[PDB]
Amino acid sequence: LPPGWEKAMSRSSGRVYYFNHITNASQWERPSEPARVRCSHLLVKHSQSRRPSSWRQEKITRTKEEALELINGYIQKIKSGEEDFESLASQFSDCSSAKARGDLGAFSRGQMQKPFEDASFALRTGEMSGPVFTDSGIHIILRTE
Ligand SMILES: COc1ccccc1-c1ccc(C(=O)O)o1
Repeated sequence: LPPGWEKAMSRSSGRVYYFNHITNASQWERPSEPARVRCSHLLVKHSQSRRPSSWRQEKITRTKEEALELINGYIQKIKSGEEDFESLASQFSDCSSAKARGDLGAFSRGQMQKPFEDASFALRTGEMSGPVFTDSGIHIILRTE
């Protein structure tokens, strides 16, 4: 299995699934290192965020647990097809890259907080992460290239 992926048992179904410990992705199908990748993201900040402020809200007061909740709702809607990533990111991301549908352009290793970098480099093109925690808050990452 590609970097970070492991077999687990579903504790509802007892069906086998795969989870990734670097990106926090999880899925039923069996899964499948570039100099540069391109990613978008949807950030949800909380009161223990490095900077508890964003373009959406001068004072961010939601708890880390409430942030994780919002993130999990957005992941549910994205995975169900009910909203797309770009649209939730534009409305809801606490990063001002919300204005570009969450797009950050291409970067290589060396540039981002590590947990974000590692998640982005472990994603496959097209692939979306689970909740990824950094000092800025809780990220959903989409690898676009
Ligand atoms: C693309 O943005 C990030 C990637 C990794 C770690 C943090 C960030 C980020 C974007 C905006 C902010 C912040 O307001 O702290 O933090």
